[PDB]
Amino acid sequence: PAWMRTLHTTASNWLHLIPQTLSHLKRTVENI
Amino acid sequence: ELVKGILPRSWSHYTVPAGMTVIQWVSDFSERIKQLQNISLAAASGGA
Repeated sequence: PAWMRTLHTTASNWLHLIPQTLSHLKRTVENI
Repeated sequence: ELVKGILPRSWSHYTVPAGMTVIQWVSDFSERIKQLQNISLAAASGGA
């Protein structure tokens, strides 16, 4: 239906705006 | 929830103003992740 197509575009645009990967901080003996 | 415009309750893991739409939250969430990415980049290269 129509709601599937408009939500597919909205979700696809959101996935592009939202960043993909966020790297974790590396733990070090003085870092902790 | 997405088609009706209300933010899903499984995504609200931090305080937000009452009655924020999902579009505003997505834009706000993207900015927060960008700040976290900058913090992670600085921490990785530069130490604590």
